[PDB]
Amino acid sequence: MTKVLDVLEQFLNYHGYLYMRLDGATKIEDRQILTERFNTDSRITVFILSSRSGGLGINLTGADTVIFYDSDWNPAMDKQCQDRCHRIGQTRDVHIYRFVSEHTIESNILKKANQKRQLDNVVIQE
Amino acid sequence: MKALVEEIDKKTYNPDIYFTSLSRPVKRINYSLADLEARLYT
Amino acid sequence: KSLSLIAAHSHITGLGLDENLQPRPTSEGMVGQLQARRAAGVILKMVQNGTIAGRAVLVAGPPSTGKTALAMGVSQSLGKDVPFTAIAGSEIFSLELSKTEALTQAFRKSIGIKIKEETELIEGEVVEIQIDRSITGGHKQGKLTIKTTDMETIYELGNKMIDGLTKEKVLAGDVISIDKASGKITKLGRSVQCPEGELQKRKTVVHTVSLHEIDVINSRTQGFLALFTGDTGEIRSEVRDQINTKVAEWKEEGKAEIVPGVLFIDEVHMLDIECFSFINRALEDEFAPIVMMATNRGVSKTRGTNYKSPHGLPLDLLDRSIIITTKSYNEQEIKTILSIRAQEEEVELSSDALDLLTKTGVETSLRYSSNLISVAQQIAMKRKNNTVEVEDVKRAYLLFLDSARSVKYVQENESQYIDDQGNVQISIAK
Amino acid sequence: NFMSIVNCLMQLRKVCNHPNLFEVRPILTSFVLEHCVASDYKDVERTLL
Amino acid sequence: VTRTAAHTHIKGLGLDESGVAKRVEGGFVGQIEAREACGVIVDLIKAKKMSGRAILLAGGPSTGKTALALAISQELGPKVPFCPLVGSELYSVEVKKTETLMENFRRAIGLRIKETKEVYEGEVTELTPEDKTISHVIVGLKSAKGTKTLRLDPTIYESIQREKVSIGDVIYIEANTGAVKRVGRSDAYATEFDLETEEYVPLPKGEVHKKKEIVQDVTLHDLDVANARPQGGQDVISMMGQLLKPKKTEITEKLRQEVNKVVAKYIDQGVAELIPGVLFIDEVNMLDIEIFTYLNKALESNIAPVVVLASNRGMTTVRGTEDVISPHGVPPDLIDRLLIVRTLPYDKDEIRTIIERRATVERLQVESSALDLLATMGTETSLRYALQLLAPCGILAQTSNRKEIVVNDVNEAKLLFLDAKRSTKILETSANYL
Ligand SMILES: Nc1ncnc2c1ncn2[C@@H]1O[C@H](COP(=O)(O)OP(=O)(O)O)[C@@H](O)[C@H]1O
Ligand SMILES: Nc1ncnc2c1ncn2[C@@H]1O[C@H](COP(=O)(O)OP(=O)(O)O)[C@@H](O)[C@H]1O
Ligand SMILES: [Mg+2]
Ligand SMILES: [Mg+2]
Ligand SMILES: [Mg+2]
Ligand SMILES: [Mg+2]
Repeated sequence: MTKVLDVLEQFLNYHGYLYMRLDGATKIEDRQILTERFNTDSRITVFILSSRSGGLGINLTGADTVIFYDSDWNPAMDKQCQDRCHRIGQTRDVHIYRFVSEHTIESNILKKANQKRQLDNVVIQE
Repeated sequence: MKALVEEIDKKTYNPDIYFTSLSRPVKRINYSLADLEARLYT
Repeated sequence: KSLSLIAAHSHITGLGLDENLQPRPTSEGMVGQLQARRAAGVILKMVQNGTIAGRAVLVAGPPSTGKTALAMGVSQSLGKDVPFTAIAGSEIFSLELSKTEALTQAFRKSIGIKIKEETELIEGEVVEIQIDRSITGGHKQGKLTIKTTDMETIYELGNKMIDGLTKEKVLAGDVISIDKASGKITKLGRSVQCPEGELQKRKTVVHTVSLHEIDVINSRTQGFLALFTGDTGEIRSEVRDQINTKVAEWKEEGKAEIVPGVLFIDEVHMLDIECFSFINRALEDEFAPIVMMATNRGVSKTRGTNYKSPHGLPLDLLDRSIIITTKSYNEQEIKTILSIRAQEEEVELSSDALDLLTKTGVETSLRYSSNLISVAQQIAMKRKNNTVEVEDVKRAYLLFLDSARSVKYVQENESQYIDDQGNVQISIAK
Repeated sequence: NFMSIVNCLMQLRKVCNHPNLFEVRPILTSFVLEHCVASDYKDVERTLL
Repeated sequence: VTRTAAHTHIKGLGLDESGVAKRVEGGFVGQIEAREACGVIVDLIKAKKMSGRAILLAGGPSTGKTALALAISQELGPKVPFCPLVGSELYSVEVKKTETLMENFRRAIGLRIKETKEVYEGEVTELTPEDKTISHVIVGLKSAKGTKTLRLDPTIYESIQREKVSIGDVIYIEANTGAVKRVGRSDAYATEFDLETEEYVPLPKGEVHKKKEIVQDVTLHDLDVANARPQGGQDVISMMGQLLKPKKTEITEKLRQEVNKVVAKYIDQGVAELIPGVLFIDEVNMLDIEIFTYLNKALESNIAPVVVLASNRGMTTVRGTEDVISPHGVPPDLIDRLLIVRTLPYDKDEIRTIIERRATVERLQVESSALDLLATMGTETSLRYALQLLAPCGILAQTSNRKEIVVNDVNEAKLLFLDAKRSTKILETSANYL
């Protein structure tokens, strides 16, 4: 959801990093420029994106790390997100993390997907 | 108790004037000709 | 109203009496105590008469026998509109106030005064209120329409009246009561209420104010705050000497009357000798409440002196007081009292359990069994049965020890408990 | 339904990540009690004065 | 990580639904009768019917009186107010002991209310004085989703002037209490100056006026202090008013009765619910007779919550009394209204289980032999000493890199640290007063 993006910008702005956001609220002219700006060597540590908008077809080789706050579907759709990072132009190993809470719905999702070998999920009840 | 905050419109409200207001009822109307002509000619 | 859960005296209400002052065997939560109820009733009618003031009476008796319940039934039988003051003996001792002034403050609190005032008030629904800004013709022009069921008229406001209507926001259609002499507005609800009748009516307003409340206001800029905050801090005696004369003139003019309230002091045996010496002088004055004092102890040492006076009070105070003695309860009264507490606490007791509870009440104490009657209801509640059973009373008897049993246990276990000399053994062996 | 399940889980997913649930934390202002018992005795003070 | 001081291994009484106490539950061994009679008291407090009831528990040192009195507070839950108190605290220099004793009874009964508060927020557009008397001010607060103007009181205007607010600065105003807060200058003015010390905050999202309700609970005494004395406010007259009489004062019975009446009128609307509580007094043997005799009259009151007392003594003289000797340092007249819960000392096996569970909660591994030594210790010296030596043995095990306690370590701890019986023996034979 896009309501996490502004809070994340107020956070990254609180800790004072260099970031660029790409989502459905941007234009087409500021997209490729914010892309090439991240791919080329620069001081930007974190690059914020969205699942549907910029997490699908882009080329970015710059980042060595992928972070997932929340994942609804990950047979495929979420696999594309970290595959946006790992590309042909990456000589460094990709460390992909995941954020899972404790004793929550997200904690039950991967626990039910580990026993069933992660095919597809239907109903979460526990 | 007394409200320390009061909502006010710029155009409608004025500190000068304060106004409050709430078989078949009919407002009394005088049918006299000399009364109406007397009112309009004063 | 007045949310209260359960009190020890919550059952007894207003003692009990007949027109012959002869007490009934069971009247209004009061069992037992025949003579004591008659004497306390004589004192009650003495207070209601009000011809005599500044008299002391003593209530003596064994612990847990017919003592505090007496004064409670006298206070409840006296009813509202008459002052009643109950203070513990340890409460008059204060770090901020002296013992003498704190002792006089109760004597001033126990006597009230009723003041009446007549006012002309106009109340009713306001349908339409018009208010106009200042013009050269007049300072302010406004007309408010006060509608009532019987009569509806329009008044033209008085300037500062308009400042009172504009001062607090008033919306048309609410029921208010405007005070002409006071100059303030009182809103009784919205139109929640209905107009009763004619707009303007002459009524009298009676105010019951104690001598203390009159005394504190004059000694301070704002004394009514000093009433609630307890910062009063030793009002001058000159002010009180003026209050007494002003009250006398108010009585001669007929603008006020005095009510001879009652002052009850629990735990008088712990009062200091200085307070005992002041009470003797405080009783002989003109305005003093009727004083009732109750002491459980007797033939003990008065606080502040080495010698032991009888009953724990000085004989000079005993001369001014009349003594009432209470007697220990018989076996047949204890079961009726425990039955009254059973009806008060919503506890159902079988006759077989009432016999054991009565026997334990005679063997140990009444206060104990009356504590157990409350505890057994939960043990019965776990069994889900609505009525208490003998087995539950026995379980409640073994779970919670008595005092006499606990002493006999301590005497054998004394080696385990700490001693006056400070010796204790926490090691099991050797 | 199948819609009530998703719309019911979107509130938990609107919590775990961040308290996005309407995110109202009370400012903890003091209590509003208007009685001021002394004001009830103010009139008695006026009459006695 | 987790701090543990003589506690936290007790999660409650651990009673079943029938009231029977298990041998081992929630860090409790033995003491079945005391846990049962304590749970009966728990249900009595949950019943709310009884009032002014007093139950004291008398037992030797280390017998677990206080540790059992914490379990009932854990069993009642955080919603029920609990007031731990020590008998030595009732002596106060500022106020008399009697007032400090009566106050706690009012602190022990919690009352939860519910009330709605109005909130206004937005960027200020215009500020004008309407100017004897301080005139009002019209405020132009601009919400993101709308624009509304509101007239303000002169006092809240004074608070506004003291906050140095200016046109185009986001502010926060509370309706009921009249509190004023400024979040900062609006984000749109951030480009006015290149270097400035004032931070920029975004425009508040949503409407100017906002509402909500709070379940906030306030103890009855905390409500009484409000009526008794003034409290902080942003106006100067408030600060001077609270600074006029900072010292606490004794409350008259009249104000208390009136506050009780408005509490009743609050419970008539269904807005609030009155719930009782538990007052716990440690070392009641330290109380003067003047507090006991006042406890005689105070417990007879209907508003007095259930109180629990704890004292360890034999037959002793009551403090402040010359010739009076009564059990547990309590007067005989006060003991009548009290119900007694007796405590028993533990055997060797129960000491061993205590040291075991305390070692598990302390997160430390103990071998069987050193555990038996700790049991023999616990029998020959005291129960508290065996629980006391646990940590130093673990420290010596850290110095020896061992992950478990050994007999040599607990013996070395016996050599380095001494209990009371050895120190008294050194005290009997010494040169100058060791
Ligand atoms: N005449 C009576 N009728 C009913 N209950 C009584 C009577 N006398 C004493 N009690 C009981 O005794 C308890 C308190 O005893 P109390 O009169 O305070 O003894 P004391 O005043 O000597 O301390 C009350 O709970 C009350 O129920
Ligand atoms: N039944 C029990 N189970 C576990 N630990 C206990 C038990 N009884 C007492 N203790 C322990 O003994 C220690 C001291 O007991 P304490 O209650 O302070 O004794 P006292 O009541 O004499 O002051 C407490 O830290 C507590 O953990
Ligand atoms: Mg492609
Ligand atoms: Mg008594
Ligand atoms: Mg004399
Ligand atoms: Mg203790």
